[PDB]
Parts: sequence; structure tokens; C-alpha cells
Amino acid sequence: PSVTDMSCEVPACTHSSDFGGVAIIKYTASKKGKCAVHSMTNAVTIREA
Amino acid sequence: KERGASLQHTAPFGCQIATNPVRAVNCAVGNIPISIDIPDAAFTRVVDA
Repeated sequence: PSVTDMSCEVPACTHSSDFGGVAIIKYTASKKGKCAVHSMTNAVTIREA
Repeated sequence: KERGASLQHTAPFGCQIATNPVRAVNCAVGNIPISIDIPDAAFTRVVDA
């Protein structure tokens, strides 16, 4: 499915050894479906795939 | 016969005085420091709100 109308926000984050950062993203897509997620900067990692 | 005014009237800041035991109560002077250790259970993650 496609994706559009992408907005990002961080209510709070806490640099730590754990997944202390939480980010809420508003998205709009064409249809129901799976989609991969990644961070292209090595300085940050995402638990979810 | 000549006792005079009791301390419950002559006490600055009007600290009410009792007996058995003798205490001075309800006088406003200075301030109080309070330290509260609050378990995280009451705390709610921002996303929840």
C-alpha cells in the first residue's frame, strides 16, 4: 500500500540503554497492508521491524 | 487571683496550647520541607494520556 500525509511527533524521549524513545507518526495509506520501517542513521535504532 | 493573661492569648502567632501533654499547635512560622518517594505505578506514560 502507498503512504501519504506523513507527520511525526515525539511526546517525550529519554536517551538510555533501553527503548526510552517513543515517537507518534500520523500517516495515510492507500489500503490495508504490511510495511517495513527503518532508520537510515546509525546513531538511532528502532526495536520494531 | 492575679494570674493574668494565659499564654494562649499572649503567644505570638497564636499557637494554641493544650495540656496532658502540653503542646503548642497551629502557629504559622517558617516553612516545611517534604520529600515524597512515589512508585511509578501511579505514573502514567505520556502516550496513555
